[PDB]
Amino acid sequence: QPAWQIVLWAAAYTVIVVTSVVGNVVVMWIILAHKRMRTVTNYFLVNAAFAEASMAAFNTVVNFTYAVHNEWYYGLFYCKFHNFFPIAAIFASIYSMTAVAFDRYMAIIHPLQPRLSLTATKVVICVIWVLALLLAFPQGYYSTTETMPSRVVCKIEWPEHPNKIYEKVYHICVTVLIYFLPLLVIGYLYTVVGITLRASGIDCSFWNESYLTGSRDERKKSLLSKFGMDEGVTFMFIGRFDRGQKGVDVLLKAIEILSSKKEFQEMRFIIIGKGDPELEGWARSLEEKHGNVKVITEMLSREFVRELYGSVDFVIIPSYFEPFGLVALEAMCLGAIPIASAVGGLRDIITNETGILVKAGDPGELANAILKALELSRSDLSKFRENCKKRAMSFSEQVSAARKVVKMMIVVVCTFAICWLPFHIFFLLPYIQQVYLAIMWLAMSSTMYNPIIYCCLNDRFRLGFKHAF
Ligand SMILES: COc1ccccc1CN[C@H]1CCCN[C@H]1c1ccccc1
Repeated sequence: QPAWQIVLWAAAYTVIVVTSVVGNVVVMWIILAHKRMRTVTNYFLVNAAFAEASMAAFNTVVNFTYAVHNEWYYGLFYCKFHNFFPIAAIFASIYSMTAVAFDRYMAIIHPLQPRLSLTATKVVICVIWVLALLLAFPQGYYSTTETMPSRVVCKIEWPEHPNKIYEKVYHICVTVLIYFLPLLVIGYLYTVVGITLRASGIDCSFWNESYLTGSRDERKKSLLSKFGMDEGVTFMFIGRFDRGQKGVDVLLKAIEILSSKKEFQEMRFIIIGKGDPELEGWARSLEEKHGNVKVITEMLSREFVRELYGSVDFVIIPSYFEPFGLVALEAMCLGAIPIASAVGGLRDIITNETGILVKAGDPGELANAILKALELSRSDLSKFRENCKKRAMSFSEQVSAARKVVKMMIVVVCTFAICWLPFHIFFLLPYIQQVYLAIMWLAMSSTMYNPIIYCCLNDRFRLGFKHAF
């Protein structure tokens, strides 16, 4: 009632309206007016910016004036729209955000499967609006004006079941539809995406040949000399010794296959890891049987492992199961040429020009690939390693870009959950008007935040905001 409190709240609500409409209109201009930005995700973001700007301009003002002044001035039609639009707007924006999380989950988890096209995005947006308006419809249908003694009032006359069941059913249905369900769906999608991205995911500032000394030839000769071997084509395995997973058993079977051939004299093997005692005794058994095989079961520093990746000719990764194949990125960044099973992330990282791929679990195919690598070592291998280094670096810039965007969207959804929790708890409480003023300001402030999040956490949006201003 104090006029300053009223001027305070008038200034705050006007700040919400101007920041939300300016920022969201700027976002729609940024995505639509610039050709490169017309992606599927950005179309859904335009829908959310359209809904948030619309609800700000058409509802924040009247919610403030009618809340403080306790008098309806805008007629029956706008009483219905005032109680109707905000549900549909929240539905359109939050389910546009669900479309964004779903699109990233598709692009990351099943890249080969087709995402829907731009015009298909427009159809999905129209379906989003249909479901939004039809969910919001019952409330706008039951709003009405009561002309009365001192004032006109805008009230929702829910059907007169004495237990107030129909009203409570509608409110729980809306809250589930536009808060809990979308937050759970988006939470599963971005949790899957975030775990697989963080685990993907190599420190390129460390796994880098620049910290190695000398030519690769000098390093290979010094390394083999330290193991008691003389120069040869050098293969390395590093990983846990186990059965049915990291494939050291397939490599040992392949080593026994090569051991009877004359080409085996020209090969060197360095098997590194710890695990099954039988695989350890088998690898050690191969180590005493052949002078070109060396086994290291003790733990090594990562600086020494980087020394190995930069000295050996090839790294063998015969995994049965390899979700991420980070060891291949470590070898390729250091110029070792991978010979790996076509499983999991290894199939995604390695290409025809950047490694040698084989069927998982087939030792003869692996030995044949090792013989092919020996024949390839005859010719210069520098461009092959260059293609491997370029591939490992470019794959990491990808994963970094995806982690940056997905972190931004997580901030968007988090802002949504924070802004809407007090509101939904307030209206579902019945089943303190200063508290209503605060909760209403916080709930309707969410419309101004998305343009700020895009400007701060996304370089493309930052360039577009500096272009407009
Ligand atoms: C900003 O305003 C809104 C924002 C989101 C949803 C709904 C509204 C308006 N609806 C409120 C207002 C009074 C009538 N019902 C209420 C209600 C409360 C909770 C679920 C569903 C409805």
